[PDB]
Amino acid sequence: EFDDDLVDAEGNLVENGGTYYLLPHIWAHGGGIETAKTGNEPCPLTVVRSPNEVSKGEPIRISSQFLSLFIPRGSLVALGFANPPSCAASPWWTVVDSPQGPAVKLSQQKLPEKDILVFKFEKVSHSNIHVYKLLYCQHDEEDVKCDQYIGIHRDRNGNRRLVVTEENPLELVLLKAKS
Repeated sequence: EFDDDLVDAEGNLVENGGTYYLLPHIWAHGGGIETAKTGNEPCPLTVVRSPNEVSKGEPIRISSQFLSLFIPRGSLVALGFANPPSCAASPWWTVVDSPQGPAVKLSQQKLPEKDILVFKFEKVSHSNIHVYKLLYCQHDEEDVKCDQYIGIHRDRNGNRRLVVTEENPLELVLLKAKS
């Protein structure tokens, strides 16, 4: 096939295992990704988008299921904070079901790879800069199916929570962070 690797905001291939800021395509739609303490959580375990348009949010490690230097765009990826809240057991995002639908969270325990290698970036056509939607990939049986998008749900407190969405998937540009 043709790998068609993920490309960062500056036109360079995304490095596998590298750290990037996950910024909105549209400048006015907020900043980078952060965490917040919501519901009955004991500590910041909810993944959210910063409301500060100038904030790059946290550096996020993007890792594929492969050893490769770059990331073919049809690859499943795990996403983790380079510097997670102290209470999370690992940096990796996971998706948790809920009365309102699947939500993106951190965990207080280490999870198996099949619970964190659950994302995929999907190229957005009609764009000059490389813009991606973020898919969530649920189990199909003995495999995985990437048929749901991640979007934003603003809660009664203003947190812009990352959750599985039906409409208005979010759109990101990946900006390499200083290491």
